[PDB]
Amino acid sequence: ANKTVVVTTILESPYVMMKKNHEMLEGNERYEGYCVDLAAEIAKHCGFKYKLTIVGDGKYGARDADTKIWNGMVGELVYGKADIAIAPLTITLVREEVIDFSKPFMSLGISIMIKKGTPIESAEDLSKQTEIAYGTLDSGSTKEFFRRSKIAVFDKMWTYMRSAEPSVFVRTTAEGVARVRKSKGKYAYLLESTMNEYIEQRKPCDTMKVGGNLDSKGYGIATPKGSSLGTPVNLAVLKLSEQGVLDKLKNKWWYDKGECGS
Ligand SMILES: CC(C)S(=O)(=O)NC[C@H](C)c1ccc(-c2ccc([C@@H](C)CNS(=O)(=O)C(C)C)cc2)cc1
Ligand SMILES: C=C(C)[C@H]1CN[C@H](C(=O)O)[C@H]1CC(=O)O
Repeated sequence: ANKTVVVTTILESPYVMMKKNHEMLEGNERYEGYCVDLAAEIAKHCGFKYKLTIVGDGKYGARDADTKIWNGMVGELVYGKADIAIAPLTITLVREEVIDFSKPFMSLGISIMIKKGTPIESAEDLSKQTEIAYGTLDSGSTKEFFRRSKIAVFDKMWTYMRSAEPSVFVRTTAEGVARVRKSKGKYAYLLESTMNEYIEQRKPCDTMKVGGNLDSKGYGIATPKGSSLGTPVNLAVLKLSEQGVLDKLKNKWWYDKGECGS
């Protein structure tokens, strides 16, 4: 018999956010955003009931080198705590080895956020100077990209970042953004282009994304390996793409009510 599907996700604007009047509400109704709408669409097209839950440890999914335990949403999937993850979860080799990803539902790449006026146009620009500090989230796919890169510029950047004092790493998107905004052009933040483009359209309208992306990848919906949900979820993602629903949802949550003009 069908059993209610436990969705693991995480608060990250505009993917999942607490409604302002969330306290008056209950269950799935508490939340709003791109991934909330997407979960509704997937569930509709797969014929399942579901429960949105916020990941306990606030993490996306990494493996501890010593203990080999997976944390975050990937962890919830691997250890049987959740049946599906619907979040801006980057498709990576290390994650795909232990869970299944759908086809991607959104494209992104690592990108550069600056406070307007910062004299930086590219990663190379960043790598060749020291006056403007720059960094990434303290863990996640961006940091791993830098840690593992053999590309000259990116190698030089990682070498700088891992040793910079005080730390150039941040714990949350909100923190990286606040640091850009409050550092008077002396901090640039390396983050996924999706969040970058989102932030650029929000007041106080004092940041921007500069240069091309450093890589090209996607977010995927994740299921435990061998789940019966894998195939229908994947097909649902293809369908939503082809029906224009993914485009409509990204417009809805990024641009339709952009706050920095046209
Ligand atoms: C991690 C990498 C292997 S990757 O991200 O999967 N691909 C790398 C390559 C550069 C790339 C990167 C991103 C995309 C890409 C293209 C489209 C989309 C959305 C809009 C729809 N995805 S879909 O699979 O094409 C669709 C028909 C459902 C999402 C991601 C396609 C290819
Ligand atoms: C917001 C976080 C911590 C997530 C979102 N996608 C990446 C991931 O799935 O690891 C992380 C961002 C990043 O690494 O820039």
